[PDB]
Amino acid sequence: ASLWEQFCQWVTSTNNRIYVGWFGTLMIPTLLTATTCFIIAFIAAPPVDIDGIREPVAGSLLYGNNIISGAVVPSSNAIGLHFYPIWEAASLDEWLYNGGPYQLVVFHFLIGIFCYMGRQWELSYRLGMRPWICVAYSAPVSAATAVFLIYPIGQGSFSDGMPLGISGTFNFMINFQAEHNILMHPFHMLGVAGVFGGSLFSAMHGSLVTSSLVRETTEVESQNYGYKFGQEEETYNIVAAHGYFGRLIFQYASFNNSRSLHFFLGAWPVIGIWFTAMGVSTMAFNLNGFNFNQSILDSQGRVIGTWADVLNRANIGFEVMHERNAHNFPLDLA
Amino acid sequence: ELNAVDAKLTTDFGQKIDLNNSDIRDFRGLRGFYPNLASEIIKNAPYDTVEEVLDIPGLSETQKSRLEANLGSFTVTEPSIELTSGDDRINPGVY
Amino acid sequence: MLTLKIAVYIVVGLFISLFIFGFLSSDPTRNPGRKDF
Amino acid sequence: MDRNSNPNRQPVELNRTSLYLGLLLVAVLGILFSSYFFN
Amino acid sequence: VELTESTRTIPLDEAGGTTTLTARQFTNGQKIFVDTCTQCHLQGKTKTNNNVSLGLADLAGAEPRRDNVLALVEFLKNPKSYDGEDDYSELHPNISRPDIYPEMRNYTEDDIFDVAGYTLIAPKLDERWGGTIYF
Amino acid sequence: RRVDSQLAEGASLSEAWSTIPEKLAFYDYVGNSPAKGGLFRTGAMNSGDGIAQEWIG
Amino acid sequence: MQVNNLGFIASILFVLVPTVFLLILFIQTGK
Amino acid sequence: MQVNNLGFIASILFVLVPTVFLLILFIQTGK
Amino acid sequence: KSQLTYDDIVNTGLANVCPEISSFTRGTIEVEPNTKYFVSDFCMEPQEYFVKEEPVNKRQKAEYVKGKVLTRQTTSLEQIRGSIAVGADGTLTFKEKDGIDFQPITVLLPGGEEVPFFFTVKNFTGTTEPGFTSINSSTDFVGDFNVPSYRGAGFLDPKARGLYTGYDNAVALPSAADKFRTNKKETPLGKGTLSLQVTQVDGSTGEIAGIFESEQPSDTDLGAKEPLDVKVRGIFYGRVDT
Amino acid sequence: MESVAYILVLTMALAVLFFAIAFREPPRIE
Amino acid sequence: MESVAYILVLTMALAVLFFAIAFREPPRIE
Ligand code: CLA
Ligand code: CLA
Ligand SMILES: CC(C)=CCC/C(C)=C/CC/C(C)=C\CC/C(C)=C/CC/C(C)=C/CC/C(C)=C/CC/C(C)=C/CC/C(C)=C/CC/C(C)=C/CC1=CC(=O)C(C)=C(C)C1=O
Ligand SMILES: CCCCCCCCCCCCCCCC(=O)OC[C@H](CO[C@@H]1O[C@H](CS(=O)(=O)O)[C@@H](O)[C@H](O)[C@H]1O)OC(=O)CCCCCCCCCCCCCCC
Ligand SMILES: CCCCCCCCCCCCCCCC(=O)OC[C@H](COP(=O)(O)OC[C@@H](O)CO)OC(=O)CCCCCCCCCCCCCCC
Ligand SMILES: CCCCCCCCCCCCO[C@@H]1O[C@H](CO)[C@@H](O[C@H]2O[C@H](CO)[C@@H](O)[C@H](O)[C@H]2O)[C@H](O)[C@H]1O
Ligand SMILES: CCCCCCCCCCCCO[C@@H]1O[C@H](CO)[C@@H](O[C@H]2O[C@H](CO)[C@@H](O)[C@H](O)[C@H]2O)[C@H](O)[C@H]1O
Ligand code: OEX
Ligand SMILES: [Ca+2]
Ligand SMILES: [Cl-]
Ligand SMILES: [Cl-]
Repeated sequence: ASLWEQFCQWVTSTNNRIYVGWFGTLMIPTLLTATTCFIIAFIAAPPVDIDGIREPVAGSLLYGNNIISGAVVPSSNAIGLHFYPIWEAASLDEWLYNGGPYQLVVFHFLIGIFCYMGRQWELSYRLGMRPWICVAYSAPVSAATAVFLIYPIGQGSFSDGMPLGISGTFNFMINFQAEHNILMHPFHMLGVAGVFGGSLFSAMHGSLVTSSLVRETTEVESQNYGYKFGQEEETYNIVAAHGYFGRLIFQYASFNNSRSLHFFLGAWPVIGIWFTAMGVSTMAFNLNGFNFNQSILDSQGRVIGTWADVLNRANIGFEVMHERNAHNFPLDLA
Repeated sequence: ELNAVDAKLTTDFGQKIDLNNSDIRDFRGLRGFYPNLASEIIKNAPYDTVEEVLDIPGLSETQKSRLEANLGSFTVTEPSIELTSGDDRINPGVY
Repeated sequence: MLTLKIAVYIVVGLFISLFIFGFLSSDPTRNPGRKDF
Repeated sequence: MDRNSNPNRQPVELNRTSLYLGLLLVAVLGILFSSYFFN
Repeated sequence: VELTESTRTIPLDEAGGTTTLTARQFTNGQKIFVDTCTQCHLQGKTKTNNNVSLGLADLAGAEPRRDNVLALVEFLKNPKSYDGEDDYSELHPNISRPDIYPEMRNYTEDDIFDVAGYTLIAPKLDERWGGTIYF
Repeated sequence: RRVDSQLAEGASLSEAWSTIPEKLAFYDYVGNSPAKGGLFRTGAMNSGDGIAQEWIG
Repeated sequence: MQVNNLGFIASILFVLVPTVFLLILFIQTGK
Repeated sequence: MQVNNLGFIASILFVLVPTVFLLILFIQTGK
Repeated sequence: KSQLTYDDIVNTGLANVCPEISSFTRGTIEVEPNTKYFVSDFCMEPQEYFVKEEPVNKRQKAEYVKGKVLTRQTTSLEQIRGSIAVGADGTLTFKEKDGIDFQPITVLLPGGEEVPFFFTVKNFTGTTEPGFTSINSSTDFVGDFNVPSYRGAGFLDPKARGLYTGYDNAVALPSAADKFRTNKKETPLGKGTLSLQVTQVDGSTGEIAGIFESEQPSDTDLGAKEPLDVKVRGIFYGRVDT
Repeated sequence: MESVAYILVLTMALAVLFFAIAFREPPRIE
Repeated sequence: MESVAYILVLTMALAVLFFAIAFREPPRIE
């Protein structure tokens, strides 16, 4: 009945079109700030000296970039890991030249997505649901944290963070392959298993449900109209799906329990993305993928190349050309 | 059009060790030059003629005999600032 | 820049305090289930 | 506050003859002004 | 082919002499190389100073030349500059200074001989030995 | 008038005409009159005669 | 011919926009 | 930028044609 | 700053500031007419930046426009060693020898043009008017300095064209690869004029401080553009060894 | 290519004529 | 002017998002 109590009831209200919640009271300002600065920067930001060698990179549409090539450029290598808000620049133009929009957008984004995870738990609690949708959402959160926060921290610079753009993302991946051999890292391999399997199982489950729908419609209408929102009854025959799938492979390779099946569907890609996030997070500390260069020698001691050696040649090609003006010393130590 | 180092490569600088422009790694080929004698030569450049690489102050007998035994490996071209500025004759970025 | 810094600090402190005082205000009781705790 | 149905909504109609007249108008207007757009 | 007798035949001195490491000696030299020198001489390079590598041309251009076993053994006892001028005992790993290089203090004359021999035989088994840091 | 005032003071023809601000001379150019355009001559007046660079005198 | 490079988009849209307006209105008549 | 001079008409039509198809279909639903 | 440690100045922008003669005196460094004086820790702090706009007209005055530095507190030459040589005619010669004698600086001009330049005092030889017997308020070293190219000959443009490295053509366009005048990079050696007007002398410690005005070309981008004319004003400090 | 624009608008006009004649709303006596 | 095209398609996407959320078909229990 107090005004604070009234505000609390409104914030935690389950009748708002968009749930706010306490986590939302943080999510909304941070994500809105990040979105505004990101759109403005992507459209209009001046070039950014990412590599700190006074060689500004054009990232914005108005400076000659298309949607594919445009990006918000990570902050200058001269900044390193230093905190660089607007009020630490002698002018907004100095802030822009050194890639301040990247720091603002990433920090607000990171806070916003952690709050989004908390908000998912919060609404599940208010709806009397089970609480673990946020656990599944923690996989993409972990991956985003790896590329925007953990990798820069381990490498020592926000200039090494993933650029906020499409071609910027490819640059990040290529450089990452050149310096870490992520393809030959087992955690990336589990991430690929996670995403290939997640798509495989999405296709499998979708196709098996769609194949086993109960006849409810006529041939002139979409079969989707055979389901009514809120209906008691199941819209497909899991028994028929299991008969088909257990004959496609063998009876014991097929689920007869929807709860067990939906758990597997949730767990597989989530676990795979946790592994890949941890892989990126550990190569942040330069614990790289497998090195098998010159592993096979003949009796005289001559190197017999393998596919890993050819991959290494590709990596060396990427490595010698990257940041072509940024290195003064022979070893790329970060 | 050729830029200045490419044009320099068309001259004798592309055939022999150039006392006024060649970096310290090009002196590795003469036995006993890298690093001290090559350093002293690069420090006392430019030179107007190859012969006057023998007139560097403070040179000892061993270095003088070593320079005279290799006079024919040496050429002298005009100092191009595209190979000297920024201490490029000691470290051009080649490892 | 000082004006902007103070503005940002005020806004952030208000939002963080709102978060903390919200999750402190009997938040476990705000659910459709048992609310005795 | 509730979202009530507005009773002032009316259907809009364009008969086929009006479609043909409008299409011919748009066509001939394009025929007319294209030369001036290209200049 | 196998690690033949001609592969392990390397110059012992500058006066023309040749010695042959045994397979045990080649293996031992490789082991010491991998254990003590690869941190800086990986694949015949020199990370801290690639102007002075372990390539055959480089070893042969030192003063006096280091492309024979005895000169290499001497270099690992008393290291010098590329021109034989400056003392490098406090700057390059050597057995003469166990106080500053404790890692080398248990390598005997046979071990140093073996690692010099391996250093001379490795360039014959790899074209990329002694190249550019990235190559 | 400005030229004739300079001439009355004692300046030469080249000196007097040099007092004329290029901005003033620019206003005295029929290409800047708004009654010289066309209904379908679109865009900036620089898309016509071009960007003015300098008064030729 | 050195035509206005905007003439083609302009003519296309000048005709197509009212055309689609008319088509939308005609096709939904009777709902 | 020396872009393809046909890029703008192409992008405009690529989006507008399926857009109008969809709008026509949606607005006439229920006749 | 004389009693400040590294931990007290770090992150504070006090590392890019010129030292200042505290003892407010109008001293005089006495000079024998045929000797040489070493200058130990010469520092030049730039405070004002001006770039000569190039009007499209050819008889309009150019004029100097102020700029804002896009780079941060990385604009100062310091720890510079020089010599003061005295001619028989009382001429003082400043001869900068080495040190941190360059800093790349980028300024923004109104209208959005970024002008980087190689701010330097390299090989500066400044001379005063003949007839000086002391270093005082009237000392004003005027002379030329070298301005090397902003980008080195090892620099690579975004299409990997460079001077002694990189492509010599436009490899992305095989048929038109030898069309582009930018395929030829050059690094011509520019010249600047610097004046050191000395305003404060502390004869008890040999210190000199003053104001400077520099004039130098800007970066040309390996010859990709004509350089602008940059004017730099600021303060300097030096110590004279007696 | 302006020729394509001109032919296209003319063709639209002629096709509208064809449809307006061949497929008109049939006048009916009610 | 390609910038105008890019901004326009991005704006169409964002506006579709707004309408799809604010004005969606209301799910009803039948
Ligand atoms: C066929 C080949 C193949 C395949 C299948 C993959 C697959 C994968 N790679 Mg690999 N990669 C490959 C080749 C391949 N790669 C090659 C050849 C290279 C070298 C060039 C790499 C280099 C490489 C790197 C360097 C990285 C990967 C990563 C990944 C993963 C990316 C997906 C991910 O993390 O999602 C997780 C989900 C997210 C990242 C999304 C987060 C979403 C946030 C939380 C919210 C976003 C909201 C958004 C802003 C707005 C909402 C939209 C709407 C509301 C409007 C995935 C496992 C990445 C990885 O593992 O990340 C840790 C990674 O960093 N790969
Ligand atoms: C009062 C309104 C007004 C005015 C005076 C101007 C004036 C100007 N604008 Mg702006 N503009 C306006 C509205 C206006 N604008 C609006 C609403 C928009 C959004 C679409 C724009 C978008 C815009 C852009 C994008 C650009 C301009 C530019 C210009 C300049 C050149 C004008 C030109 O070439 O016209 C040409 C005008 C015509 C050829 C007249 C067209 C007449 C139509 C086609 C007749 C059709 C009538 C109808 C079909 C017949 C009736 C049929 C019957 C059955 C009913 C000029 C300063 C240009 C410029 O230089 O900017 C710096 C430029 O690039 N304007
Ligand atoms: C010419 C002659 C003589 C004739 C030849 C034939 C003959 C007579 C031969 C006799 C011998 C013979 C039969 C074969 C000998 C040769 C031989 C052994 C061949 C090798 C076989 C081979 C190469 C195949 C290997 C590939 C394979 C199929 C392996 C298994 C893969 C596997 C177990 C996948 C399942 C994945 C998995 C984890 C299961 C669930 C996936 C999933 C999420 C599904 C979604 C889902 C599941 C449900 O369950 C239901 C319910 C629903 C709703 C649902 O969504
Ligand atoms: C980058 C931008 C491009 C957009 C692209 C993506 C689309 C996003 C748009 C989604 C927003 C639409 C919600 C519709 C609201 C609605 O129907 O009712 C709005 C209702 C109340 O309005 C009404 O208010 C009425 C007021 S009164 O009492 O009648 O006076 C009252 O009837 C009652 O409270 C209620 O009915 O509000 C709520 O449900 C409570 C809060 C909702 C707002 C949450 C934040 C919205 C977004 C911020 C989150 C971060 C975003 C980051 C970047 C996108
Ligand atoms: C948002 C930016 C731009 C918006 C785009 C939308 C533009 C709107 C365009 C509307 C189209 C109007 C035309 C509809 C026309 C139409 O609906 O048909 C005629 C129509 C019939 O009216 P009724 O009262 O019978 O209404 C019946 C309903 O079916 C109409 O909705 O009356 C009018 O609209 C009269 C005014 C226009 C009459 C035009 C007739 C001229 C035809 C001659 C052909 C040219 C030949 C010339 C040879 C020289
Ligand atoms: C409502 C919830 C809580 C909100 C309360 C927070 C209010 C904000 C108080 C702190 C914000 C201002 O805090 C003050 O910022 C200025 C930045 O100009 C800092 O100033 C610092 O940097 C400036 C220039 O960058 C230097 O001149 C100064 O020597 C240095 O101390 C002060 O060290 C700090 O005390
Ligand atoms: C609230 C929603 C609106 C968002 C906020 C709007 C503010 C953003 C300002 C940008 C709008 C366009 O305004 C102006 O655009 C031109 C066009 O590139 C920019 O110009 C910039 O790029 C061009 C070409 O790349 C250069 O020639 C120019 O020197 C440079 O400054 C200006 O820097 C900007 O001030
Ligand atoms: O910033 Mn981005 O990429 Ca990480 O490794 Mn070192 O740094 Mn640079 O080189 Mn390779
Ligand atoms: Ca070791
Ligand atoms: Cl790169
Ligand atoms: Cl480096």
